[PDB]
Amino acid sequence: MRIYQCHFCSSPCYPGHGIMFVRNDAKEFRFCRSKCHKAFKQRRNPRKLKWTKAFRKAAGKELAVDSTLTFAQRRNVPVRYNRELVATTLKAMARIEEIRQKRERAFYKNRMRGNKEKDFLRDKKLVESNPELLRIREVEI
Amino acid sequence: SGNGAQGTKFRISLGLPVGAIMNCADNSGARNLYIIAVKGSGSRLNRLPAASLGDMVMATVKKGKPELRKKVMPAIVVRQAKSWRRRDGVFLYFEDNAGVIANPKGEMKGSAITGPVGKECADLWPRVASNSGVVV
Amino acid sequence: HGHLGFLPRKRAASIRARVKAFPKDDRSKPVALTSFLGYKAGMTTIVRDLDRPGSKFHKREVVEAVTVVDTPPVVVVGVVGYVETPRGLRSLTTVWAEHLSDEVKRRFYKNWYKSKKKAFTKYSAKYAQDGAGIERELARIKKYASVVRVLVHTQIRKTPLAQKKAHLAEIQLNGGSISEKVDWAREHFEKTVAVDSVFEQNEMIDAIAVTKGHGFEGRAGQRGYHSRTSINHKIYRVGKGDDEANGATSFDRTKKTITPMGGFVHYGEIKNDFIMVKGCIPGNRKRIVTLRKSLYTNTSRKALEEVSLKWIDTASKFGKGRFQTPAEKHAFMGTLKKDL
Amino acid sequence: AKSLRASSHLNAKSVKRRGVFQKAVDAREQRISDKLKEDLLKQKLEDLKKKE
Amino acid sequence: RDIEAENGGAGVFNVNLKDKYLLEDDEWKNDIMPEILDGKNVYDFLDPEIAAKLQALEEEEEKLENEGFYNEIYDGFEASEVDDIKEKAAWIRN
RNA sequence: GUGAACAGCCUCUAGUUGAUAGAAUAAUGUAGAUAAGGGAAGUCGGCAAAAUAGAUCCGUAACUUCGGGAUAAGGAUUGGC
RNA sequence: GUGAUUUCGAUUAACGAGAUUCCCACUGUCCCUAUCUA
RNA sequence: GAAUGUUACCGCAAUAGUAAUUGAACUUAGUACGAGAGGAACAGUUCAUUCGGAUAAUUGGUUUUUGCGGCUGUCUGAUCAGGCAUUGCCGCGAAGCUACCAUCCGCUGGAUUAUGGCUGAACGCCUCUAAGUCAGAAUCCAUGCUAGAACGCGGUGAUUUC
RNA sequence: UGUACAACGGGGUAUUGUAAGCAGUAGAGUAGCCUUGUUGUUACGAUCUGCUGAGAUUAAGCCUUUGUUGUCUGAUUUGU
Ligand SMILES: [Zn+2]
Repeated sequence: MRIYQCHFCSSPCYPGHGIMFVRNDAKEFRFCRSKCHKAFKQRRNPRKLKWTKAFRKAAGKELAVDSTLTFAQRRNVPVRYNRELVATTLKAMARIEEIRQKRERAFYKNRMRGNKEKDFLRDKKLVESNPELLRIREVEI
Repeated sequence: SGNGAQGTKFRISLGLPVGAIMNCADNSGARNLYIIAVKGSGSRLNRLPAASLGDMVMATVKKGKPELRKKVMPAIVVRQAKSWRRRDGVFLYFEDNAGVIANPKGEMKGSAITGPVGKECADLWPRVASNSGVVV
Repeated sequence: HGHLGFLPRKRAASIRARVKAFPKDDRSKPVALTSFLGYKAGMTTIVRDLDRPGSKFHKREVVEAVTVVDTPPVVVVGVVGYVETPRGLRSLTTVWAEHLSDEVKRRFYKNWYKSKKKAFTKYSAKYAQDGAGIERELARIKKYASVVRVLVHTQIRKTPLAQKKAHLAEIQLNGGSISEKVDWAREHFEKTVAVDSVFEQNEMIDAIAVTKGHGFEGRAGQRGYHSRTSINHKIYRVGKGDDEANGATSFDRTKKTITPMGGFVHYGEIKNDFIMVKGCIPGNRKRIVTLRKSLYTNTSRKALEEVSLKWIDTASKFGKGRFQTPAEKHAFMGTLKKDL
Repeated sequence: AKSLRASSHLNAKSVKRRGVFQKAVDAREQRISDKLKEDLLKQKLEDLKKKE
Repeated sequence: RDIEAENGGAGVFNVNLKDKYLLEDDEWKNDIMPEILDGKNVYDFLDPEIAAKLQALEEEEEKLENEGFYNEIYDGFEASEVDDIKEKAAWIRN
């Protein structure tokens, strides 16, 4: 088995799921669902569709280059089976995914810094610009 | 699977009924292939015979060379637009419908096949496998 | 049109389809149940690493649809003896266990909430001082019975079903003499029997059930809701309820149970033992189904080949599910607005 | 073609069934009986735990 | 074919393809190689000096943690004052 | 108002809210739609549906009673700012 | 009595809820059905 | 669906119906057989055809989920939010339904026919037949599968306080 | 009068595709001003960007629930 990734939105494709299109130039587009497949047939641009990983990585919603992200590639040169190597791989995969989660949370927090400041500024503008409703509020309280 | 095929063939979704025109994907000089019959087709009342990937049909040449026209000849279906399920787990389909001319023993009349050939057709017909450049 | 052997196309008299033939008995073998009761709980997909010499798919992997049947252990609550007569089998004596749960006592009422719940209260008085009446009836069964069947009921309270009334059935006991069958039943009164003590992996079983109902269809008349007995369904997995990693194989190391993300549709999670059976079986989700041992010694290499599962699909069935576990879903999406 | 009720193929099926298939059946049933005995012993041990 | 005939014959014999494996240990020949773990392909992560690369990754991680890579008032008024202003804003919107 | 427009669609003045009601939602029927791959292989018979359609620019055959054929055929374009 | 007109009994542009054979396009007519609304 | 005291559960099985089908591939084998050219089958395996019974994990179709989004015209002062256009039109669309457009499942004992025999008279030979008897067809009856006699039957539970 | 049922709510699971509001020195340009530029200035401006995989819907035949509120009953008939 192999977990593929959708040509359109990059979501995982599991055995039996989705549909594959083979073009005449003999390259295979795997789609996780008919939504992505139909968008491809309509010739929409995934990099423009905000709900796709292509758009997110293009526009900076998430990190595209990272030390954790360099670990996994398609190996075209096989390695001799070695039980110790397999066990080390099984440990390292969990460790790497944990580190990548921490870096992803850090990246999102860095993206979203300033939200509290904007919220306070908008709240201050609203409260200042509406002094008369505070009177009713105090009458209630 | 008629004469010339290698082993058993599983069921694949039918895409090409009789009276359908597919592309001709070999360098034999034919441009299209019009289906008049499908070999090894079980009979049911009031049902159009149809062909799938890896099938051998009988076809005429509607468009092509004058020498190759006018004669019913065997052809083998190598591509179908109709999606079929591969047993390893994928539903897949090609862009068009395409077949190649052949002799009754399954040997290819032409010299090569252009475009991707279905894996099922290639593994069923050794001459198609020999003359294929791209197998899926 | 139609198969004339399935006439008349009328509704099944009960929702629980009857087992009309048990496997031919062999007295030398140990005592075993011929059948089991379960509840149909949805379908899913697996990847099987096929070992089938001669096939084009030998040493290759295929994807198969499977059915999951929720099978918590059944409770043994009675025994019935049958004598053969020139008119067929006739039941001579029924002996019940001393105590019965409310789960099975509900089966004997139309309006449980309004009742004094007096069922079997006078029967329990037979186990008073010596159990002499119970022993006399068991002796009668041992002396005259030629066929012994055990009364069992499902533990429906262990399922996600809204029904509180348990299903009760007779299961033939095969193997051993009549006295050994009766002793086994008497020992198992008020005890549970687990699905792995009846079936095992790679075994071919039969599914007896009432099919999906479709009402009136255009001659016109009733469509669906018929008793059906489908044979030769291979057991891909006998899972354990108290086992984490129900859905994990040797090839897939993800620690996950058999339950798909979001639960089975119109059926909850699987928290009991279960049977994964290749293909489909008659009935729909939540239907009570009867699993029977093969009537004949199967002569197929399919009944012999071991099943090696590579992967079980636990993606959501409530849409176009893409993720096997919520942890995978979170790791893919990332940090959402409400996470901060 | 030979029918399902064909006598020659029925004899072939009988002679095949008498061997390795039946041996597999018997071994399977013996293991199932053993684990049924284990199940009964487990429940009886829970009852003994209750008594103790 | 002689081994096949002795064991089962053609069409029923099941040849073990892991028997002619050239490995550092012979007991490894009959082992299951995992491929799926939490939505990842194991073969993708399978490569030599994986331990050395993970050591480098963890070293960079320790450096980031030491540097503080993983970590309510405004001018004029205190936390309770900004809380009261935010409460008044939510009240006004409602 | 839209629009070439007494078209169709929505609105103001004026008028009406009349048609036996209620509860369910099986097949069938009638009306209206959608559909993979193929594309008349259906049928006595392309019956019926589908496809086309406004306007601007380019461009237009055989034949002709020289008036036509002709919107022949066949292309490009159309929003908002 | 014949029914435009012209040309050589034939021929004829334009037009037709007139008749016949095909072509492109199109398609649930069909392979082969399935679903939704009132 | 009334009636067989009431009510409830688990069963039996008279009778009735009945279903599977055909082709191929591997191996046997480049063997038997044959100057050659050519060339089988049984036992053991694996698929497919037609038909049938189910089924909805997946793929595809379908949308009043009017679920989300978009568009035209008009109307509500504008925004927001909406109404109408006989489902206004468009894209996606879960659930449900559903498709040789999807998946799964479809057996094994007796008795025989033609025929091949054993013993054996008639008929001091002989004879498969006369008495008797052994094998043997996709045939028949069973097994199995569906219904269950609403005037067939059994086992079992509980049976009212004024 | 219960690991009871229901109505809400909460959490999952799915579908769509990034809400309303605000902000920007992003935006074909046009006009107004004058400290006639080498990020001089102002008004309008389809659209773009950020807050924002947001917002909306999610059982009606999806799953789950240490929350909130409530309900727990009328009528008829049956005997060997
Ligand atoms: Zn998508």
